[PDB]
Amino acid sequence: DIVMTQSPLTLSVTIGQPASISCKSSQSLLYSNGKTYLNWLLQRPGQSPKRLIHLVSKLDSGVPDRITGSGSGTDFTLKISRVEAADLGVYYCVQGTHFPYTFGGGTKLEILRADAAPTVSIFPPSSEQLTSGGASVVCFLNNFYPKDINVKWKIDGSERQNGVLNSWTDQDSKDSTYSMSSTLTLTKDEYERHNSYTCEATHKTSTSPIVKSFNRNEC
Amino acid sequence: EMQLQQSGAELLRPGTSVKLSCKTSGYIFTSYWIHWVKQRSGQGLEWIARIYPGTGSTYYNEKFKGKATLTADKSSSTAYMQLSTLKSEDSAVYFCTRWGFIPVREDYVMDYWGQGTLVTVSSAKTTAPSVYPLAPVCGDTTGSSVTLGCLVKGYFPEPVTLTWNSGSLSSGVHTFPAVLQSDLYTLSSSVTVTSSTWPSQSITCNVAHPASSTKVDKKIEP
Ligand SMILES: C[C@@H](NC(=O)CCCP(=O)(O)Oc1ccc([N+](=O)[O-])cc1)C(=O)O
Ligand SMILES: [Zn+2]
Ligand SMILES: [Zn+2]
Ligand SMILES: [Zn+2]
Ligand SMILES: [Zn+2]
Ligand SMILES: [Zn+2]
Ligand SMILES: [Zn+2]
Ligand SMILES: [Zn+2]
Repeated sequence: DIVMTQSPLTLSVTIGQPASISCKSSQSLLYSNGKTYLNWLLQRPGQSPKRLIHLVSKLDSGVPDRITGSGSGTDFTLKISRVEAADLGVYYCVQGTHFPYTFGGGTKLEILRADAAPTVSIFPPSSEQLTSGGASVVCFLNNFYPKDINVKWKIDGSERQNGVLNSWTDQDSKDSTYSMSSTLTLTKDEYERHNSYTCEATHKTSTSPIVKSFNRNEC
Repeated sequence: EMQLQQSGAELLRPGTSVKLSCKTSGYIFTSYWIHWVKQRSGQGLEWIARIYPGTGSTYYNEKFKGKATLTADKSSSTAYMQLSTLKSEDSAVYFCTRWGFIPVREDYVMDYWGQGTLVTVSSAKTTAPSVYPLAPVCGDTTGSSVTLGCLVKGYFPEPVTLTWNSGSLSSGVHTFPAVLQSDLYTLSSSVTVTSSTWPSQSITCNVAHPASSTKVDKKIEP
């Protein structure tokens, strides 16, 4: 099978700047009829893939001409002259010259925007949950950039690594920021035995950790 | 308007098989090749096979002979893909597409794709979710704007549908991808509104889990 190699794996570009993705094949993509069947697809977050280019450089209908493709043989390039927010997603080169048709591993394009500090909100367990004998403390870290962030949970001053469940959203096409949720789950019994619950984050936007906490007591 | 609609998510037991459907409309079904593509863990696409509904002619990627069987019902304009004896590697999202390459013109017409069908191969039991409201105490963010949340935990399998105020409230909503742990998924969503809206007007979290026929509404009370 033809091996298709894409580089870079990810590229961070600011709106208005050019971008180019490379695709290399293990065999020449020149078909015996003189045509080169190399296509480029774009898969936007939560959408099905869509073909942008066919036959190396021909644009499909409805595709903006800010997108161009070039190359021959084993080397191909997709270029975006001026990046827009709508270009966010994963780009793939796919060949149809040799059977079976094979895909490149994909290149994720992300919109480079200004640094943004997370807005943190912490939530104690609901009565509903406590009744069942469980207790989850939730911490939402919204709209930050870059995506690089480290969250730690501290209960009464010491780090708690077990029972943590994290999840990140993909980059938002409205403001180019990321969001993350961190949930610490304990038993109701252990929850009522501690006092302070701290959600602590490390991020480029601050020299000191970003803190959010609460103290559970009574009244 | 050319459209392809695929069947819903499937939970399949190891060793059994499934038949996925791809219902088309808006074009002459018999005149175009329909292709099936597989997607594993995010970025990782593989071409499976293609069928020309007009004649029933199919071509398969070697890796999938015996695994996939493509058929087409001309009377309902539906393409089908049967996957046999399922195992670990078969858990993926499968897409059908009227790719558009016209072999005789050596050129292409627009590609249309189905929304994709997620197949989960597991023997774990179906479990209804527990939905918990998240009212602020420190996650109030002071005045100006306040963020509420909804915790959906302990369910299997995916997907779960979470909307706020039946869909009315869509701005300022963040729904996080479900994460699996100990055979159960956990999912959460946050909504940011202004101090004036809440608690004044109510905010409700609507959760649906088709696999277990669970439909629950949780109001975020102070
Ligand atoms: C020798 C041979 N090849 C051809 O006839 C050319 C097919 C080019 P196409 O862009 O349609 O390949 C693709 C690329 C990709 C996909 N896809 O991603 O679905 C489908 C089709 C053959 O099939 O017998
Ligand atoms: Zn070949
Ligand atoms: Zn050959
Ligand atoms: Zn202690
Ligand atoms: Zn102590
Ligand atoms: Zn303690
Ligand atoms: Zn103590
Ligand atoms: Zn063309």
